[PDB]
Amino acid sequence: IAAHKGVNQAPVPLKMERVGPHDVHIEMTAQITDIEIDKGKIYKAWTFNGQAPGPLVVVNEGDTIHFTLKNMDPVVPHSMDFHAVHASPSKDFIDVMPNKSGTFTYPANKPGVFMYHCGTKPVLQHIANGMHGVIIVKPKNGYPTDKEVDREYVLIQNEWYKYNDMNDFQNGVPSYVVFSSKALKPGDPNTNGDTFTLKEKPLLAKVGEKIRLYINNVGPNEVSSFHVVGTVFDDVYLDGNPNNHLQGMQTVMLPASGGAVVEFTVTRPGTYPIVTHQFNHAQKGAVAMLKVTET
Amino acid sequence: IAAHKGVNQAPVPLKMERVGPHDVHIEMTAQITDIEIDKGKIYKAWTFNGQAPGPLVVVNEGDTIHFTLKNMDPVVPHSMDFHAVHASPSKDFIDVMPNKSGTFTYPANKPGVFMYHCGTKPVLQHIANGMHGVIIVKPKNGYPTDKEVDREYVLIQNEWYKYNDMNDFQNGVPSYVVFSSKALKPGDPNTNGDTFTLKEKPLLAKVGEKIRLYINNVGPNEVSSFHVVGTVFDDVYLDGNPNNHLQGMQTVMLPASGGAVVEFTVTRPGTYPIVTHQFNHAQKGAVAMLKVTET
Amino acid sequence: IAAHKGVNQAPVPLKMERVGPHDVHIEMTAQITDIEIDKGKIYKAWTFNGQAPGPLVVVNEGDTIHFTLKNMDPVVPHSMDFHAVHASPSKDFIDVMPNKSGTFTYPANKPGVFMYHCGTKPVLQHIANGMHGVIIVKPKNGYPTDKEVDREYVLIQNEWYKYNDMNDFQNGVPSYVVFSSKALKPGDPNTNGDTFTLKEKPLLAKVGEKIRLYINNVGPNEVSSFHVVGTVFDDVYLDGNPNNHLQGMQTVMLPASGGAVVEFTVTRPGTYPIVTHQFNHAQKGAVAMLKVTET
Ligand SMILES: [Cu+2]
Ligand SMILES: [Cu+2]
Ligand SMILES: [Cu+2]
Ligand SMILES: [Cu+2]
Ligand SMILES: [Cu+2]
Ligand SMILES: [Cu+2]
Ligand SMILES: [Cu+2]
Ligand SMILES: [Cu+2]
Ligand SMILES: [Cu+2]
Ligand SMILES: [Cu+2]
Ligand SMILES: [Cu+2]
Ligand SMILES: [Cu+2]
Ligand SMILES: [Cu+2]
Ligand SMILES: [Cu+2]
Ligand SMILES: [Cu+2]
Ligand SMILES: [Cu+2]
Ligand SMILES: [Cu+2]
Ligand SMILES: [Cu+2]
Ligand SMILES: [Cu+2]
Ligand SMILES: [Cu+2]
Ligand SMILES: [Cu+2]
Repeated sequence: IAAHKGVNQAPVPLKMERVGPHDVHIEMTAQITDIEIDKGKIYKAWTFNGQAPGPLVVVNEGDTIHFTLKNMDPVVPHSMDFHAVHASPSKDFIDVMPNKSGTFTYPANKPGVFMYHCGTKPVLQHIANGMHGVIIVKPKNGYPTDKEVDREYVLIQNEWYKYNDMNDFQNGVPSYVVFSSKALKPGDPNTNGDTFTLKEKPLLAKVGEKIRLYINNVGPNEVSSFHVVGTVFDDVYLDGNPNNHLQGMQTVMLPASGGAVVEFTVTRPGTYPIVTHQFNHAQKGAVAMLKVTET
Repeated sequence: IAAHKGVNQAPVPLKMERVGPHDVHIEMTAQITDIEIDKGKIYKAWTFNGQAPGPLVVVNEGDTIHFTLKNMDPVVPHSMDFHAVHASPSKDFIDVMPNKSGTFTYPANKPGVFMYHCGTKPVLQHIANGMHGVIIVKPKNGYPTDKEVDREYVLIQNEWYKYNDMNDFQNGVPSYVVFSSKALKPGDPNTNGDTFTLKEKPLLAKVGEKIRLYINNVGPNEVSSFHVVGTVFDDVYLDGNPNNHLQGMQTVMLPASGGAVVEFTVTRPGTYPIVTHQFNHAQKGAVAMLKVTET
Repeated sequence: IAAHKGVNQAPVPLKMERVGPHDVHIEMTAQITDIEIDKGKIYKAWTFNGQAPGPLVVVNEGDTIHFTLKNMDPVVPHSMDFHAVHASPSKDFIDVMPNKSGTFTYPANKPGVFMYHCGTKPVLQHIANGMHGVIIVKPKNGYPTDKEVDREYVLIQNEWYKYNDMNDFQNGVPSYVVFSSKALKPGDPNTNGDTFTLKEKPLLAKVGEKIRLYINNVGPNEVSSFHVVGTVFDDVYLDGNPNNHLQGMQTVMLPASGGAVVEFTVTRPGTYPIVTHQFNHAQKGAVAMLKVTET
């Protein structure tokens, strides 16, 4: 796209604020930003806020979201679809034109780990170019295992294809498949979907801890066979809904857009890989590391 | 196939009749019928009754099916495999020769949303050419959420490949991936697997209704990441068995041949897309629409 | 690999012995062995013990495994990752050099049907070349349906690609997808992953029996839509954990590395195919047979 030649819009922080006991404002941008998805490989991503996947959103069950999208793309319209919400797609997930803003309001009444993404036709194009992310909705009554958890992180799986190539997007294998982590608390890492950052700077934990991961596979196209090497998942909640409780899974099948809360114990010091067990995808990037130490 | 050149057998209605409290007769044809799977693209499908997917069958839990297949194909043998039934495959799902009939009898003792398909070697060939469908077996004690449901529809996902090309069938990506709807009650739509009909003539519903969909992904080859835009599934029963109950799923993973009953609320007027969230497949056709109005 | 030219190491039996109430020794080899994966097609597989998938391991919940790997490969290092165990991957699943042994110790505290495989970088390469298998961990309190089961078998699904071709492994479709069976009791078959053996020598059962299958899809890359023709699964335990109980599934979705215990009734004499319902994979080999007789 001629109007994207040379464009590299600096990342803008997510803006969020509570405005009532059950109402939150969120303000994001749609923007065009160069991301290093593999060593030496820059993708001029279509993004929310200059991150791909986008910034993490966390709300409470029962919160109504008042969402603003500021479209900084000079020529392409963009939109937002939160899977967490009940909305009219043809009124509430509609396009915001270049250089304009739009505000939409809708309730998040279901707990879980939900995908969000741009909803602009062709959706495949907007997702594959980078406009995806996760919104967590915290359950009003928690999870039955909350008292057991020592540490938590968010991981997101996505694919990258040949740049803005709709033939490849529809008909080709992924060039890269990657994990990213999004911060839940100060000091947590916050990364983009790339083949290396979570290998080089592993997530951290202590020996004997029970770890919770909030996970979502945003696709666009692949399913995920989520596995942590050297452990077994003690508890799994499908889509992060507390009622969808499985125990003792070695690997969690995630559809495209599929989420879960998973919990596991790291019993020994060492480095623990985190993979999709579809090993072709792992080989093309989708391995993160968790470094477990005595401190 | 030389004997299929020029053949376009008119669709024949499904014949069904109850013959006892726990016995039903079903009579289908195997026939060769031109179907428009994409605008301008005719596929000379191998079908049951000149529909692809085939006609919907609905029986009650505990019904014995007395099934007749009349084979109208001039040269290819065909057969029937109902996933709902307990049968001897090598006695009961056997071939009926061109211009002959065969009758087979077997019980449907398990509730759910089951695939049926031709079982003639090579099965991939017969399925991919169009000989697939769904049989619903209604649970004797219903579903715990039955009283909540306002409206219901059936949707089926399938793929189409290069015409009768076994190399493509085994080794290629789908050319199209599509939804169809099959009628449960008078006035419901009844369509074939195509890229456009359920976009142009959406399914209908009223604001505030809880909708049930009976869904099956017949493949032949792909898995499905079933999602309704603008809502969350309140209840999901895997394979339509009432015991396999999940809550608050954003997306349901269906294997090839996999079924579910899913229920969700449409809270606002508008058009709600229904997709497989494997967006490559969506882009190649698998988007249906549900139009929700104040009346 | 020049040092593998002409090498065909005879299969070595698995060595296992109990050494305490909650401790077992297991001794395996890594070795290079010619396997006939399709009629006329030899693959010079990287194996455990000259079988691909590897020998079946069965332990009890709560057993600590003292595992020895003797590496008979003249030039490639190998390792072992059991999904059943809690271990430090970077201390316990490490490489054993050619012509050396290594001993590692770790607990199996979770019941189920777990994948094991070589963990040597690039893992995709080691898995795809044949270094995969299953370890069953028997639950201390059994399965609620144990008293109903008449007969049991183990089946494993895997893929084969172009020989030792990492481009194909990462980016290509499988050449073959196959089932194998591993012996649980004397007299059971014990086979390798090939396109024909379980068609030509079906598994055996008697009319009216409830059959249990312990199943795992080791990949490396594909998911599995596991189905037995002519029946419905009465009970399914995901990953073989007794808590993950589904009922009346026609087809079980398995991730790559995914396992299950499944149970079904064969009501009539005949031959019952067992497939992945991803029919492209079935066509490329993944059909086994169960022959059900009056005796
Ligand atoms: Cu309040
Ligand atoms: Cu507001
Ligand atoms: Cu966009
Ligand atoms: Cu979506
Ligand atoms: Cu792919
Ligand atoms: Cu702890
Ligand atoms: Cu664990
Ligand atoms: Cu009766
Ligand atoms: Cu009759
Ligand atoms: Cu047929
Ligand atoms: Cu079938
Ligand atoms: Cu495909
Ligand atoms: Cu209502
Ligand atoms: Cu909803
Ligand atoms: Cu003891
Ligand atoms: Cu020992
Ligand atoms: Cu190895
Ligand atoms: Cu593994
Ligand atoms: Cu493939
Ligand atoms: Cu019995
Ligand atoms: Cu059955």
